[PDB]
Amino acid sequence: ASLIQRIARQACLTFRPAPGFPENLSLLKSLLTQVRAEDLNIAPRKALPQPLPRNLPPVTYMHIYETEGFSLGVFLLKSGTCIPLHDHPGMHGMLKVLYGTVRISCMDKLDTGAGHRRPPPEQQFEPPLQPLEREAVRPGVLRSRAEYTEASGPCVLTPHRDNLHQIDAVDGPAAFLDILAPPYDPEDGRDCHYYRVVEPIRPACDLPREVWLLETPQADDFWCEGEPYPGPKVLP
Ligand SMILES: [Cl-]
Ligand SMILES: [Fe+2]
Ligand SMILES: [Mg+2]
Repeated sequence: ASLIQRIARQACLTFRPAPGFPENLSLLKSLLTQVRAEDLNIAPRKALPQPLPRNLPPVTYMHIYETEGFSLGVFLLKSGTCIPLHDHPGMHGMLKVLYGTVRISCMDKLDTGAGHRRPPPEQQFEPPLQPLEREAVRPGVLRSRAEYTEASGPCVLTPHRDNLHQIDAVDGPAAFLDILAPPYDPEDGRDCHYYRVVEPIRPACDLPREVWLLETPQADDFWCEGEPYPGPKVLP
């Protein structure tokens, strides 16, 4: 069986904390470490002649397989693009770079269910906050920023750690195979929401670093469309 098919089988077994989950997650990570662009029939892509249409998607998605337990697919970023900061509520995540370089910034929202965690009213922000914006801004933590190439191992996130991240293409196009479990499902309250860091105007700090996060629609210059998957087909 192809590698992508064995990834799907192991993912199905891994995602259905149950007994044996940590060992299964380890086996899945080992399989993803092995994945190469050619295993998916994808050739690495270089920058397009940048007289590019404004209707051209900055990012595209190849669907491979999705169940109630997990989703498996490939995101392909054009030059100079990014998948902006977003969350994966109650989800595990695991991705492997296929070509190019991406910068992955990892953050977490602090739990604010108990209330009263708005910024100090006297604190001011770069592009000042609208009243509705300030009412919604909540604290978070910037945990890491790192560059990943096809030689790097998988980048992994859990429901409770590194659950927010941004993925920027560095010095050219890039692509990664992504596994999410459970998949996004608005019907179950698992929305793919976007966030923007707001910078306070009060005259640096090492990571981990306190940040202020605001839920927002994705940036105007970002959207993702599907394109055909050319690799080995995955079956049940
Ligand atoms: Cl490009
Ligand atoms: Fe993500
Ligand atoms: Mg190679």
